[PDB]
Amino acid sequence: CGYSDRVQQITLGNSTITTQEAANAVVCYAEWPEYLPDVDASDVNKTSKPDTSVCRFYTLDSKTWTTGSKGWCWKLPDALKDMGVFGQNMFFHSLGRSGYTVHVQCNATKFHSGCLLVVVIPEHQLASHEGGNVSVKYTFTHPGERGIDLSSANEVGGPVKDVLYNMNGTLLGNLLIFPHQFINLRTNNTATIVIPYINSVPIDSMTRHNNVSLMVIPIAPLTVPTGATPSLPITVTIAPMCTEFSGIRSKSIVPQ
Amino acid sequence: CGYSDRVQQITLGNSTITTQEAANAVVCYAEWPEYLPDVDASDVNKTSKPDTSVCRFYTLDSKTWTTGSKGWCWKLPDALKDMGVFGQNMFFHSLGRSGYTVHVQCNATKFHSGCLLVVVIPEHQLASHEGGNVSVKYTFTHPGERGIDLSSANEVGGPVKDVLYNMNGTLLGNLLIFPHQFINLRTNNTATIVIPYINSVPIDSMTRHNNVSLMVIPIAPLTVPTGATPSLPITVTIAPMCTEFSGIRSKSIVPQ
Amino acid sequence: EEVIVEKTKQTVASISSGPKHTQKVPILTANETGATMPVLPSDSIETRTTYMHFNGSETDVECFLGRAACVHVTEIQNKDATGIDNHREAKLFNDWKINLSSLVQLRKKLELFTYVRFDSEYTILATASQPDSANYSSNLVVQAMYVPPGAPNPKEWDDYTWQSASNPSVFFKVGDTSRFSVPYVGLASAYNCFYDGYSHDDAETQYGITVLNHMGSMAFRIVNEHDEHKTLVKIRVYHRAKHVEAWIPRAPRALPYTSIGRTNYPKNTEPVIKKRKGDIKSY
Amino acid sequence: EEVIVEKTKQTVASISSGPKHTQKVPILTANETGATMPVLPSDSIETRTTYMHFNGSETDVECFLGRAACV
Amino acid sequence: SNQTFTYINYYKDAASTSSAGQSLSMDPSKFTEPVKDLMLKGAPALN
Amino acid sequence: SNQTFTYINYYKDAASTSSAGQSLSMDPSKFTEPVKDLMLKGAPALN
Amino acid sequence: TKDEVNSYLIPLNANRQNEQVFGTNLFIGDGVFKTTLLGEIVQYYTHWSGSLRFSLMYTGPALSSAKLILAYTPPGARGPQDRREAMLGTHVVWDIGLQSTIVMTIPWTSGVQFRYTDPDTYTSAGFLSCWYQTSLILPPETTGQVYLLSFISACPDFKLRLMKDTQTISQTVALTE
RNA sequence: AUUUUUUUUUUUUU
RNA sequence: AUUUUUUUUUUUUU
Repeated sequence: CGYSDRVQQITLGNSTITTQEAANAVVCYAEWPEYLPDVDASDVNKTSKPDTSVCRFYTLDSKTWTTGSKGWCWKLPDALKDMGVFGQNMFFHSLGRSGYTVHVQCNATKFHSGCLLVVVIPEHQLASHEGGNVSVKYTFTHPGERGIDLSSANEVGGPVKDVLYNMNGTLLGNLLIFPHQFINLRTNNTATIVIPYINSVPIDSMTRHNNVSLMVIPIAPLTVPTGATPSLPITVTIAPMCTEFSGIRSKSIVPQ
Repeated sequence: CGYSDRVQQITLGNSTITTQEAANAVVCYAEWPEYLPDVDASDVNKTSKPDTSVCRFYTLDSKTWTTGSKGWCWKLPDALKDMGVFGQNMFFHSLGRSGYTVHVQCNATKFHSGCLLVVVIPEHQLASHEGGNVSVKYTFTHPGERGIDLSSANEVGGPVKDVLYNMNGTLLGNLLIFPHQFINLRTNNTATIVIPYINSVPIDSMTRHNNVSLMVIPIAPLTVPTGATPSLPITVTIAPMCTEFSGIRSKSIVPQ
Repeated sequence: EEVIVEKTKQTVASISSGPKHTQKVPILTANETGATMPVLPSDSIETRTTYMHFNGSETDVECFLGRAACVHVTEIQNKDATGIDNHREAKLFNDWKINLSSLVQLRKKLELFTYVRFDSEYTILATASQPDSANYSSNLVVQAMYVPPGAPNPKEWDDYTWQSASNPSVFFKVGDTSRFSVPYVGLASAYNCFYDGYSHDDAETQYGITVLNHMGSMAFRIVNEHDEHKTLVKIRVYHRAKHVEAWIPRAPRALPYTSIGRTNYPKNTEPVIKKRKGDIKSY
Repeated sequence: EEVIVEKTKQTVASISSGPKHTQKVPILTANETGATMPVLPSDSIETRTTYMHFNGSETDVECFLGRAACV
Repeated sequence: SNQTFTYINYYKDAASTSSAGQSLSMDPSKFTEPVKDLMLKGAPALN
Repeated sequence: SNQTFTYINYYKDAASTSSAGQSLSMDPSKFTEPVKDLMLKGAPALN
Repeated sequence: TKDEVNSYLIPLNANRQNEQVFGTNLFIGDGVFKTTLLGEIVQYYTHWSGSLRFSLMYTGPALSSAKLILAYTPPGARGPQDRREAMLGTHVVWDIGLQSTIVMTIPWTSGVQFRYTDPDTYTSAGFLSCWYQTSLILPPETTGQVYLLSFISACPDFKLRLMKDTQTISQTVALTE
């Protein structure tokens, strides 16, 4: 033996991520992602498994962690909708199912302090910022790889952006019932969460429905040492896993 | 038994072509297309086989057959470069290999006369119309699904368009050494040619190299009955077969 | 604990434990791993052998979601319909789209999970009242007709749709109850308490509300004709879940609901965490 | 379909089917014969093994005509 | 330790019956320990 | 997979009983293929 | 403007290229399917599931010829507006000859296991259309339009549950003998 | 083109 | 996450 729980390697396709100050990997509800079995299947079409071209790590854009920063939310598969062959099969097909490996980067020094809550939420239905029976419009729940900055302003047709109330009326402290992992700068620099396909249908449309949402939330505020720049980068890298596509057609057009 | 050589069905993916006045199918050099075996392989990357989404019939645009019409040429995989998931994997990958089933439609009546030569040519290198050491530019050997109308005019940087000399200096009568099939209006209305992957490399770039070219050539001129419209439509439907893609990257840009 | 089950008295609660001077520390943990270590009291103090005389049976989700709760209160009356244009607005009949998210008390118990699948048990109670002057109490019969989606909707109380050759209906007396069972009628394998999606890719379609948690609709009327007086019949529908399966435990909601199927909460709402009457070090 | 009934999971809905290049065409028919050919989706597209978890019991004419109606 | 006798179903449908009873399955580990590497108690969590 | 216990008929007449149940006979062929010569699928329908 | 025998005949024009023969949505409890024996029993039930069986019979002269392409668009995309759009879906190319019928099943392409028989946007079924693959060629000394005859039936894959009352009939007063 | 999926046992890194 | 490919024999349409 002599190995570490800290030093991990995830290889998927032609992409490889190494980490040396990891904590563990979280496997959501103790379940690895799989392909759709015949006993659960309903759609008669033979599914497409493009595995090497689509089950690979895609790196999202980086987010600046400041002291006054609130948090960021990403929707899946919406974040990976312009990313290579996966996003192309996402629009050319009417159906599709996918699991994910999410790896969130944030490295610092031993003088730094701060803690992030990386959490995956199944069916994270957002609340409108106006209340009542107001709905959230399509483009505000489908931002792409840019995600939702929760420290931004209220905008018409969009969701509420209070990080405390989790954008759905539940408090932030009870968000640990969902599959979660911390990034503590004294301990951790990465978080790995492996998501299976969680739905009440065997296979679903990947453009009108987001199965899970990924929230990176600073619980403890960022404290840089004296004279350091008051900023750290956060990077999100998501890889599809066991991805099937069914019902190929002529690329449906989504709003914007 | 009691079946026919005339009544055929080809099913590939979610696409099905029926014919009732076929002649046969031509299998090029008596060889069905296959995937790349391990003994012939050189590239170490795991290949991508998207089979259901990409190995399906794509219908090209229709061509008008007139008495003065000379013929049409199509390059593969160039003709299927904007066609769905196949054309997307063709640009997102650096390598790729594919076999094809080509089905050419031309139906008429029993009063009609005329004969087409449908021929698949491996490595159909075109001649420049100026002679000497003049080369053919990239866009004129990559027209897409529109193909090359051989009855069009000479244009600078393009190929010669004499249907007799086969655009390479060999006469049209000896073009039957290549895998060919006729469409005779008294006998035939479709032609089926199944192409394997013919190359001197195990796998090649699909954007800088066309492996085969498909020529539909009227040998006997079209004779409509008296008062009929002097025109028939010709339709080409090509399906990739046993398609692999290797070396995925960020979608190379081709000229135009 | 629930590790070891004995023969003389089963399922010990705490094992007997003594002093520790050891290099293995069960109480030092990393919650940056996203895990809860199963630390017992015997890992910190010295304990004695105690038993659980408890099974954990009332906290079963079959028991937790399986008692009758009031999901709808609607009202109809039995008055003269001659001269009335809209029978629905006059409440000669009234229909209800079946949902379990209008009483917030059942809704919070349901929305502890993402997906629930159960057979439904409905109990409908009808009570009358005559607020105006009347000589007697009418002996009234209520029809509750279960109207599936796509079925013709009633326009009047005496309309042709009430005959119900295919739609299931129940006829019961006011003051009494009608109890019937309805199976799991979701299109998918479970209902959706939450839906992060839309019906289709449209810029103006509705968020969250879906036919995945669609349970039908039932329409109410009084079969009797009109008397000299006006009598108001209040109808309360009670739902009991059974054969319950539930998935994906969620964070409990503390802010109040505002709508059906939406997760929206009111603007300028009060704080739900109780502020300390003192400082942090105060008991 | 209702042709074959399995043991591990009964009454398959669609059988697994692959590409066809054949001289027998199940989708070409004459309805001048007055008959409906039992053409399955596996005769036209490529299918996967799915099961009917369904018996066809509410469409029985005992059930169809057997509820109380106001005459 | 008596046993109840009300096991006779009167109707033909399975939706018509009474409640299913306690599962006695009781697995908290898929929420409390959803980790890839098994983590013993007493051992250091990391390295 | 329980079995219902309501198989005791209380009256003397067969018209007094409850519904008969599903036939499980299921022959569409006398409407879908009411033809004299058997017609295979895949074969040409005529000649 | 009034119901006709001609309502059952899909017109088919000669010497046309790349055009469209017909097109409809696949709400089988409404539209063209509503008065059909399939779609009159479908409206006795709330939910449907399974594969449809769509047929077309050509009734032109025996010396005529055509090639048509019958395509099914699975839900999520719009109704196809040219032949190349419908070419990317579930399609068959129909060669018209001695056998006068094509049978193109609409296979069950759905994420959810059951669709509402009443038209619903979430449980929509898709679109169906036909196009000229090559043309229609009429023999000499024959002019005019030839026709198609469209049929629908259910596969043995078909399911139908939750009986309801249909919207195809009504009355305002009771009938007398 | 008599191919497709269901899943067994062996080999390469445990 | 001890998975990936090489290929055997059986089943569904020959």
